[PDB]
Amino acid sequence: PKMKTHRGSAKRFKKTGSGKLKRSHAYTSHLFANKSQKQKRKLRKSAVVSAGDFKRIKQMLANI
Amino acid sequence: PRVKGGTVTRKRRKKVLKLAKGYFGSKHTLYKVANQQVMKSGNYAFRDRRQKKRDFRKLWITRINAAARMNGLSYSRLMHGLKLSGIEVNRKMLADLAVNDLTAFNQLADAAKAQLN
Amino acid sequence: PKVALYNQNGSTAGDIELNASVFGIEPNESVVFDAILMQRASLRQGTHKVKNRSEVRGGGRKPWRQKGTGRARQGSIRSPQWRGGGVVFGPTPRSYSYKLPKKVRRLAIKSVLSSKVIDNNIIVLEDLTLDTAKTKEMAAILKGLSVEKKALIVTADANEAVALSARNIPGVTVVEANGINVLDVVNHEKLLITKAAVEKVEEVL
Amino acid sequence: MKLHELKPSEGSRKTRNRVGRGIGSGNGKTAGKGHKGQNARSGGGVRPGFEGGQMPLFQRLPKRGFTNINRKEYAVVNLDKLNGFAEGTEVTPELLLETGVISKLNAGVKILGNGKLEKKLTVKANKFSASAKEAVEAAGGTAEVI
RNA sequence: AACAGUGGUAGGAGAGCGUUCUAAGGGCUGUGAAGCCAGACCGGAAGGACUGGUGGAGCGCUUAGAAGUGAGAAUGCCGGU
RNA sequence: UAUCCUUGGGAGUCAGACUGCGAGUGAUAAGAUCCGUAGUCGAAAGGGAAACAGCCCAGACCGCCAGCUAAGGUCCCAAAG
RNA sequence: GACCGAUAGUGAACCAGUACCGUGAGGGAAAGGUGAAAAGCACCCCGGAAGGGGAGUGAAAGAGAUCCUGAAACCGUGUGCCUACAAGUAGUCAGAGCCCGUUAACGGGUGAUGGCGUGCCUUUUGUAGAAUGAACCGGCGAGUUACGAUCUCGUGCAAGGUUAAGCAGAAGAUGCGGAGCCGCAGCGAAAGCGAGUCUGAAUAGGGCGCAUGAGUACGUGGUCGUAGACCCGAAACCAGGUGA
RNA sequence: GGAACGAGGUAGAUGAAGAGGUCUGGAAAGGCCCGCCAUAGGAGGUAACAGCCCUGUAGUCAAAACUUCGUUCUCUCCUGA
Repeated sequence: PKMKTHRGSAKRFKKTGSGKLKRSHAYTSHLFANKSQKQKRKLRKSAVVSAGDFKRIKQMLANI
Repeated sequence: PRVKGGTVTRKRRKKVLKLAKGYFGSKHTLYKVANQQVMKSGNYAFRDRRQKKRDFRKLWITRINAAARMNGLSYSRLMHGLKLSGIEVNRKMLADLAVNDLTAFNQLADAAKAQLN
Repeated sequence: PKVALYNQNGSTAGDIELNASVFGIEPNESVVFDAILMQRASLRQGTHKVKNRSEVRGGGRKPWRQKGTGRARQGSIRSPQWRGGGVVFGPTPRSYSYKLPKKVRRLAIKSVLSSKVIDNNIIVLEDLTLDTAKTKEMAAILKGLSVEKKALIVTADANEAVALSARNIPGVTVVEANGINVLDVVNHEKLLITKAAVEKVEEVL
Repeated sequence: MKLHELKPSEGSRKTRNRVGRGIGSGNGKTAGKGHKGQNARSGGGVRPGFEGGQMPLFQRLPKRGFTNINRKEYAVVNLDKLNGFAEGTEVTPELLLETGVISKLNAGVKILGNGKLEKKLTVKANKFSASAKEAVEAAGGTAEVI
């Protein structure tokens, strides 16, 4: 049996040329009056998965 | 393919039992109780190889001390005089003399006794 | 490679220059090793299987209640601890086959042929012709060629006379140019070819 | 080689690590699973992204975007691979597939200027880049389109 | 050669021993195979020989390969005592 | 004085104990409990502390019937005043 | 058949789904080997027989009806050394005496007496442990296989590597088969652009990328994933049946 | 529905070559020295390991009767631009 890809993480992440994983931030859904515009401009931007998490999950994304 | 393992186990265990001769009954007749004594005998043997060096030392020393007490000295005072002289032979030799050739022992003790003064 | 030629009689004649690309090349023994194991494995048959604790007959009931007895917990009389027992992992039918890449396998066969021409256990022999299909004639030929051991024989289009002969001999095998292996080559210690078959193998290689 | 002098290339082969086969091995009595716990059991473990009830990473993160049905992943040439061709010769995706330059045509062909040229060519493709076609006509070629 | 070092659980790494089978090559065996019992032999270890006895027909060695590959414990299973 | 950093593969661990020092809770009681800090044990044999995981001394490749010392000791058990 | 070889392998190599258990459905065993050939022990004795000792057959009777070998636990016979004022996880080291004489080497068996010394495994902060497990001997008995991913090592070819199914081919190797797959260019949610791209009003800055390039196929090994997935072990749940 | 023909299955037949000699041995398939057949060296058995001892193998042949397939013929039925 072929490995099954983890579909939620597939919907959330994207792969890079250097093998890193692009991601979005949290705290960016619905409750913004309790946050500074500084946070918000920082958080609409993208991010990158950390090493520990990457170690945890990368086997779930070999098939991208 | 399948593998039984008939001969190896028997051969190994018998080797152990041949090592375990002379032991009291079941400890030479039975494999595993013998194994756990043989092994124990190994630790005891290691220990005793190093206790010999500690025991014969004592024995030599007692002999030397007796001979020096009849010569009119103590072991400690003697060996101090000897190291002070240069007579660093060793205790095993001294004991062998004190048993066999006590005159030589007296020669040495007289040297040390003189050089203590 | 400018090796001698021989007749079916065993008499020498003018030599033959061979395709150095196929024969005049340095071998690669790691490659040959890999190919040999591959073929040696592919010839397996995989008819090895045993009975799991599920496949074995019976079991089912808890032979005795979990508690109250002085005996040990046991779930079935067919678990591996037991005399009858089901095997834990054991064998099971499969295939040991695998395939290499084409460049590698052709390099392998080229290499071993190069080695044969090096150590001079190779013989070219045009025009194998047998009025009969007999073995006495073949063995006489091999005697005339001083072939006292295993041997491989090659044709282009399956001389059935030569195949009917030469099989009753133990150490001898026969094949066409299309059916060449590395394993047969290695195993049979000496090689007999028709120059026709030479042109075939060297043009497909 | 010979069957009775075989040997592999060093480093190609290794012995497998058996476990539960004594303590001199260093893998006896536990097979390197250590002592008790959910990871030491038969079938023992957890699913990979699991974190012990902590809300795992992907769930705490949001989804983003979608996929188009009508996407085009054109096959890309980067304009240095063209120097392998002869001067003045036409070029087509068919020709590239023939040469093996392109192992797959995916909706068309695009050319890109990660290189340079020393050749004029009568190129025709599905789509071009600005730098690419300029480099072509600068070398003296042309920029036809399919 | 010199220098330095060499306690060790979990655990990581590396070197190997041994068992069954297969391929090839070279062998042993009714002038006595394997197996079994002795022995004061050899090797750093796993282990390996030699001699004698029993037994009365199959078995090692080398290089590789593949594994139902090594048991002292499961209130383990079976059998025997 | 040689270990430091990065990347990658593989793990195990998340019940800790005592002792000394500084603190808390406690009754300035607990071989208590909880923290910090250093050590030892754990995972470390050996000598002493009678015996005696955690104290004192000290770190085991192997052998030797050689010697110098540490802690602790020198009337006999038991080597040494 | 790089499948088993009588605890294995069909439960079952033998009169087995038998014996046996159960009201019943149902459960469910054990147990192979004389010898080349019966030539299977005429006859003599002991004995009521059985069972022996001779003789004889046979290569072999130490082969004699559980009939190839025949281990260990266990059971006994005889004897070289030791032992009835001694306490001892039962040994080790030292060591006298006595008895022997080897795979001939600072040899062997016993061992009065002295010294040191609280078993093995598990689990524990820590166990001689008055915590667990094992009566003993023997056998069997636990990290594997497929598929896929990833890392390392190796090999081959390299900006190119590779075939799958399938056809032919001895269940094979091989050839054909390039459909497909990975990589060579990425960025962006996407249109799309392109060694740049996205954001953005922005030729700004910043992120990701290139310039600082090597992958790919196969194999070994490690690890992971999905499958009973290191082995044994529940109480229990469901379906269908058997039983007043 | 029927015949004919061909092939095959359901019993089978044939089928080359050495007691070769000599040493052990209880007995040779074994050892040594020699020969032979092979479209047959596949297997099993025979007092121990057999190409040439037996049954057999390769190859070539074979069926009264019942069956399987195939070909042809009879037999049937036929219109479409």
